[PDB]
Amino acid sequence: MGAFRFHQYQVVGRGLPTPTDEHPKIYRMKLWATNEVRAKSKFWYFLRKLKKVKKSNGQILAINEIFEKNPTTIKNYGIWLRYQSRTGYHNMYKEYRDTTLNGAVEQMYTEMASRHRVRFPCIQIIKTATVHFKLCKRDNTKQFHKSDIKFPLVYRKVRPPTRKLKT
RNA sequence: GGUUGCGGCCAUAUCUACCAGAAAGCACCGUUUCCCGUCCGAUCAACUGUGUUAAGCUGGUAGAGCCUGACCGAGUAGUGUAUGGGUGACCAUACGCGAAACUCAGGUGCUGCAAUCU
Repeated sequence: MGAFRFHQYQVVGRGLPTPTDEHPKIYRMKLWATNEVRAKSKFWYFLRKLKKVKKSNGQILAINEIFEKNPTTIKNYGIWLRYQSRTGYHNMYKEYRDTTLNGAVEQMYTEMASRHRVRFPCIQIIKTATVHFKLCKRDNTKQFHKSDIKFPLVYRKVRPPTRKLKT
């Protein structure tokens, strides 16, 4: 797409470390990011969150990025999310209608921001999980979109400029 | 298998069942007249052996104590560094760091010199 929204960067690496029969074992976090600036950062924050490491103990092997595999079209992304507001972070599973992973980020940001309290310092999320169109449960925007694929309903929905013409 | 002189590391050796340095490489007991302790040979200061392995040193064997690690607790509490949010107080954020228990493990010692042995 044009001027990102957060392509997920599949960052991989190691650790890589010391003269001991240990070594840390092989990891992944695929993190949504804008390129390498973000790439680094997330990895250190993941390494803080779950793992423990260090900066130095986490070694990055490689990077491979993100465009559109499947259709622009029409997941309605199930997102596992955390929002920081008037104390620390509270858990969320938000399943919202989207075009795509580029979009998902913006639509969630706008939702943390507006609705939930969000401001600067945050981060992000935990996972995004695709779903089948009929399955989608919570609920307002999407319920209409699910119905549209159905169709008929696309003949519905067809509404927005509608009051304007004359014909 | 090493007992023991002299040590060092000095909580991996504090404490409480019971097997072993030992027919001429101990401790004990016996002379405790005496140099010697006195208030009593007990303390001690001395001279020695019926023999006895019971204690003693130390070696054999078990738990609370404890160091050291692994395991979660899993980078958590806390923290210098740069800064966003909150009404306040207060919080977070990236940059570097990172204690408490838990359970499991190792060890009821180590190491060196000599009196150097059946």
